[PDB]
Amino acid sequence: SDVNVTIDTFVAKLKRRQVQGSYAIALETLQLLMRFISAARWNHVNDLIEQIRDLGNSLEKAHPTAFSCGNVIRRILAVLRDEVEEDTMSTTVTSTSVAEPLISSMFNLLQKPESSMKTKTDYRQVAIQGIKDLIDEIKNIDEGIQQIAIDLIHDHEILLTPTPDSKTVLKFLITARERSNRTFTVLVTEGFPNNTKNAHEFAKKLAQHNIETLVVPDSAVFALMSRVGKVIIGTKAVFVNGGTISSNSGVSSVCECAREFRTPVFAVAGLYKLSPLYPFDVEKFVEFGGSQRILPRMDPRKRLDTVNQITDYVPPENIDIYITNVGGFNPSFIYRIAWDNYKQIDVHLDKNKA
Amino acid sequence: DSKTVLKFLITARERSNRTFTVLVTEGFPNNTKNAHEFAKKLAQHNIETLVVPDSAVFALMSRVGKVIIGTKAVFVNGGTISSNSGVSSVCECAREFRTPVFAVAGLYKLSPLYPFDVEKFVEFGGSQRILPRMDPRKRLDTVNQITDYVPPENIDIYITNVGGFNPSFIYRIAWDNYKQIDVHLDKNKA
Amino acid sequence: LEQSFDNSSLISSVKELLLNKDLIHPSILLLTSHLAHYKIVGSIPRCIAMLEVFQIVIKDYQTPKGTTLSRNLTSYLSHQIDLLKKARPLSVTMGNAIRWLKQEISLIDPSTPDKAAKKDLCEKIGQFAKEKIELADQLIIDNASTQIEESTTIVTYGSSKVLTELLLHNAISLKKNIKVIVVDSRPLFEGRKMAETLRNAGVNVMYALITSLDTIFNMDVDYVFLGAHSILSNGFLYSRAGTAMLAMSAKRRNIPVLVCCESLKFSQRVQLDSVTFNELADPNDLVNKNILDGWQELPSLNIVNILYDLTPPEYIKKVITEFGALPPSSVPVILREYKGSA
Amino acid sequence: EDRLQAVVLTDSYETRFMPLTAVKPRCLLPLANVPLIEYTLEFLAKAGVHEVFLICSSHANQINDYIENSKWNLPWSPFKITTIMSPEARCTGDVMRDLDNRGIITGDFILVSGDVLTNIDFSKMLEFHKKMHLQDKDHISTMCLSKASTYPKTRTIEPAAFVLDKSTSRCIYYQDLPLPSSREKTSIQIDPELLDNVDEFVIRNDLIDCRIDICTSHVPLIFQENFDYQSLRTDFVKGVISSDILGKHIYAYLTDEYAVRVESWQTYDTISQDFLGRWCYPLVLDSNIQDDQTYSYESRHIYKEKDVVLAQSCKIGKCTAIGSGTKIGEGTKIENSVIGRNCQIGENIRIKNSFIWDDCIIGNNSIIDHSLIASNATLGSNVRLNDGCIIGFNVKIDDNMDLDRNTKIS
Amino acid sequence: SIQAFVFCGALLPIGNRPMIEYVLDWCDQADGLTSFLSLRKQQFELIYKALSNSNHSHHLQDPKKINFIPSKANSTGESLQKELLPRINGDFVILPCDFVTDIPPQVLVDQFRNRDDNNLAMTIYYKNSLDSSIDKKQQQKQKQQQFFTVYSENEDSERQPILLDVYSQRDVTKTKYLQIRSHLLWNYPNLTVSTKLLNSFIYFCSFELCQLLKLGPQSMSRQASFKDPFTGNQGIFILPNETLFIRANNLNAYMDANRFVLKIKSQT
Repeated sequence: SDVNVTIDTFVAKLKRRQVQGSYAIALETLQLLMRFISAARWNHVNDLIEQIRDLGNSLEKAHPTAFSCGNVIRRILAVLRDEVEEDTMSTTVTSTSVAEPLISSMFNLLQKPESSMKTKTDYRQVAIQGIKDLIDEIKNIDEGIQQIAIDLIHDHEILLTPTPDSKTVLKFLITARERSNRTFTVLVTEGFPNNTKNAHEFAKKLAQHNIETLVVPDSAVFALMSRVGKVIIGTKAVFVNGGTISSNSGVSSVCECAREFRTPVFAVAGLYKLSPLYPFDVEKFVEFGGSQRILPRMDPRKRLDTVNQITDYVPPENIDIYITNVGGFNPSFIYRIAWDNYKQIDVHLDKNKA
Repeated sequence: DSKTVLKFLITARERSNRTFTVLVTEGFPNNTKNAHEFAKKLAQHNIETLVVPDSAVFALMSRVGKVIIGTKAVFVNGGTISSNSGVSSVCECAREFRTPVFAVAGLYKLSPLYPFDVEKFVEFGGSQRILPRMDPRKRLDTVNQITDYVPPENIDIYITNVGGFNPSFIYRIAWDNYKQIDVHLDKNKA
Repeated sequence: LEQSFDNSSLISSVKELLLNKDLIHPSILLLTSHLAHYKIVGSIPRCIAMLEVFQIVIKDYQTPKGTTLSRNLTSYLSHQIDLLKKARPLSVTMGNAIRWLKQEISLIDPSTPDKAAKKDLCEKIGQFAKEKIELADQLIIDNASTQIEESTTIVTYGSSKVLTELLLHNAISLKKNIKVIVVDSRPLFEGRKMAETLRNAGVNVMYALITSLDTIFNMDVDYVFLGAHSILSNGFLYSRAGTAMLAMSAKRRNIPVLVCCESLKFSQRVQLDSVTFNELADPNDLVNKNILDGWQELPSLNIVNILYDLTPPEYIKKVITEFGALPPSSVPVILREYKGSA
Repeated sequence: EDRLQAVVLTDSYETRFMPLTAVKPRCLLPLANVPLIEYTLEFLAKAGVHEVFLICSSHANQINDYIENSKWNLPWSPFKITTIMSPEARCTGDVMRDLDNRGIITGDFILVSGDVLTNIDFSKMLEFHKKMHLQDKDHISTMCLSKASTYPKTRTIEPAAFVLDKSTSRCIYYQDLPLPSSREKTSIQIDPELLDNVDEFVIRNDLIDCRIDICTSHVPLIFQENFDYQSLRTDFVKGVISSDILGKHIYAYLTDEYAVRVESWQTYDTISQDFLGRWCYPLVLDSNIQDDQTYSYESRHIYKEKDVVLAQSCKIGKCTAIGSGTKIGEGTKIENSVIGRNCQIGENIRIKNSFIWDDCIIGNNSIIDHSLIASNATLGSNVRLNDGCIIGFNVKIDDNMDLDRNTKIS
Repeated sequence: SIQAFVFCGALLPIGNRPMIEYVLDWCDQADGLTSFLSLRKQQFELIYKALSNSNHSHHLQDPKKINFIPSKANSTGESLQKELLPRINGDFVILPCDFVTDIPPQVLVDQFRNRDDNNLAMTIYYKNSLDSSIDKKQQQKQKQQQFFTVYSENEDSERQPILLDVYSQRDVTKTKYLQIRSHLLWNYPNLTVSTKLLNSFIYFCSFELCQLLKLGPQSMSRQASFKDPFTGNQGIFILPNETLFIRANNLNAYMDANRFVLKIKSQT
């Protein structure tokens, strides 16, 4: 149908990088998702999760290493996976409501025995607001960021980020200077040779808001690490270990060099930047780049080999906090926020339930 | 209680016109006689100074990234026999934050002997100035200590009259000044 | 302003001299022109090139009437060193040669008819770099080769200075299998000179950048070897910028790290902090209409470019010199036994 | 602006690949486990086109059934797809004039001759072409080409030398450079009468040819009555600029990055390794679009699908690519070479710089160097190879067969 | 070191200073511009030198040897070869007859400094400047020059651009119509040529008086035909260089020097 070709051009939108960043792909996968909601005839509530789980497997298998689209489809399933059990026990008579949100998850698989009366249409419209409330959360994640980080950071300390390609801290350190009138500086390195496009863009707009800033090269960041005692890292996605999928380049080893000086390592992440999946292989999520902008000569006869990398991964031992919209959290606590948003079935998002 | 850095940080402000501050704790309750004497003369030479208590020195250790320790004597390991009280654990707390730990020592403050027992060189003090009530009937027990010892892993450099040196290099300066016979300084050559 | 390392006055950007009291050698201006406009050296390349112009400039003696040749050249040559100090402050590869040369100015008597002044200086200062450099590098070759097996990998950083010749010996003059990992950094892409050379030599070379450094270590990797600029009296390696990040990581990833070096690259001085004693080099270089312009004239912007940085000696496992191998804490014992003694 | 027409023509290099090509076209041949029809098709899917026009002067029946098994006959593709059958030896340009005698093509449209592979954007090419429209009404076209900077003389078959303008980049003249290993025919000639209104002009060599030109529909009508032109650039771009037609301006275009076209196996040797490396950024192999592949990327350029049986103690070197249905054995060596899907590898074989295609069984102790193998061609024991063995399709090889250089056997 | 040498070949100087004199103290303006000596023919020097040796408190050390035969009586290419064996001291700089400029050679000898590309001769030139209009003279006598115009965008290779051959109007464009050997094209094969390139005759030079002694460059008249042969294999031999700039200088070649001094070169 007409919705079946808009997903195909959205499949075409996720092949050749027609959108980038952890922000804009999540809004555009979700506005496109509402077209599938408004033109679906499920006829059973377990068919509608079947209508969406294949669609994610038409998306995640189509492109794995994008995740702001990949975690919405599980979460918007989870708001309906909640309400299957809502209309289940309210249909029954004896034990209609206990309403405690947590049952012991170890024992639940280990005990197996074997007004809105029905209102079958409501799963559509509660996902129609489920379209809307997700985006309106995403529009102002920074208020929950800024409520806790000026609490967490203080006035007179030099700083450092390895991620200039983070529009969060690009917007956050404006009001971290503006409302809270704390004066400090930020060291800034380049994501050579990829975020150095934006690294020169980053401190220039901070030079407009004049936070004593100066650009360091990538090689020098150890030699000034003894002075700085606080680093913030604007990540791209985050998994269940507390090992996060960061931005493009250079940020993992300096996160390691920060950890060796017993320096606290900060990170910011929206709640929609969470992901209920596990990093089985680090190298199946570390995406590389091109031999073009790392040497442009292109010798065919000498013809050496060279390696680019446009994804860095850090262990959770090298990270300390998660400045989120709902508070700061341990690197090991990440499951409990995630399993309050995701379920154990659609994390193996695949038609073969082997 | 180091007259070296008492004299040194005068000219470290005077000739070299570098501006900075020094945190200063007390050797409670023994060098706190001189700890209040120490920063006062530095307040005369006004190096932004402020006195910290002994309990607070962890809570401000995250800010400071350099510590200097005026020691009393130094042995062959690079483990030095320090001044009176409180200085060993804060030298340990400095080392845990990956903070460089400085020391100053004259060449005559060297010693060719080995610290076999730490406790045969750690001298204690008195039960007088650590609690003055002197109960004979309740009569608890309490411990003073007027010598701290540090391992050479917690130290980094030896600012001496003949240069800065490794914690493990200390033998070669010492054996250029001492001999293997009189280190066992005893009439019984058993 | 809180660290105020921008107001660490280790170098300025002063130029434009005109003075003509001294008879300035024109070719020593070319040496300073070849350094400061675009750096083409390591440290022992300078120690060659500083010596390349010195053999020429002593050949033009120009000794005046009422002055002994011992009396003028201690001013004449030393006035030309300040031309280099405007371009680039010295190294110990600079420093140990020139004070040895000032000994040779002093130990001559008023007896030379200036025809004998060549060969008592020329071959002697030639036998300096024949011994202290060339066959000193020969003893590097046999020592490192027996510590390298076949079918292994080498990780280098920047342009090497002596271990280029070591990698040529094990790939061609011994033909044992070896893979080469050369990584350098913005702005000075001097490691590409090695990347040209060793594949011109025909060996497996994997070029790399320091931002992508982890995935090199995630493969079959060992034997991290390093170039050097000077060794501190503690054991700190004062070398090119970005050396320590692989030196911490490879030591953290439990594979050993060595520093190819020599006794001429030792020093009497000592420190333990990276940003204390260093050199800045013309902050326009980290730009390339560009993306930004105006580190000058704009409020709150600065460009730093660290050249030299210290590495902790606990990261270094083994230090190899021409006399042999040694653990990095045992560096300064050669200062009393060979440097000025051998 | 809108209605991006195009014209795709294969079947000009049947002379080039004659030990192959007897059963399938050049455009059907697998570069990296998948052919090079769709390399162009997805590249003009990037162009945002509406229709294509195929030319199949030979092997016409086995083209459209592959399109029937493609995604392109299924109605969400960027273009509807049309073919034109033809008898053999119907050269370039005469394919145009008969199509021009049909006259479907309207306005601007896309010449893709040969078989191309690139990374260049469609955007900055086209307003540059529209800049020629805003600078000239007597315009012709804009020929986009790359810059083979560090390598002259290794563009294998023909060396092409171009002279063009500094400012307008109007291509002044074309003269084919001779064979560079032939040190004899050492002269070029450019008549300076047509050099009037340029006076600062650039004469180059390293513009590597890819024949990717787009032009208006007027210039094939110009090409129509001039029926004595038989090539694209060997005769026509010379005669349109060698003063015979008066006041006609063809432009070229240079890009700073990758665009290439297959000429021989030596071009097929180089750009396969360039595509297997990251020299084809961003059009990379783990995208897995075409036969919706399952390649997972690993470092040192490893392209493994699923269902890959990797044996013990077999070192896989740099720059390799492995499909499904494959099984390597003990003691073999895989380095710097693609591997076909659904094949078998025996014991102690050193595959090196050799492009083995699908459904191949290699006998033991039979090392292969610089010797690509086509489909269904098994081997025996002790089959030693060397440079240029371009052995073909379904070739049974008995034991102990050592071969010589340029073994074009079938 | 650096040595000067001036060639020679209405005659009344218009711009209140002698024509021949305009390269004497101009090439030695400050300290820096000091060559070793300059040489010149007679050219009735008594009018020229007696005003040129005025206002002296400035150590005007002027030796000047005089010949008569390389002064349009002989081709200055072959005749100069015998005129260098007593004249050699180090590097060479030649000068044309009546050169004028605006930007001093202090930055032009700076171009001679960083020349570690083992060069033998770099040629600092410039094209035509902004002329008047479509002139009331004859047609554009264009010296079609055969060279490499812009800087090399490649590291380590022809880091100053190269003059490859040298021709003009009436020799090839009226006989063989701009033919080029493709063999000489093979070295740095991405060339650019122009038409208004004024041969400034400045020609920084070096120690090829030690190395002109092989046969083939010895038959050179007009002092430019040394890379006009490729001089290689059928490896490559030594390399030339070329440099130019953007704006704000002068020269003269033709009879338009009567009108160069009128509106372009006014001095206040």
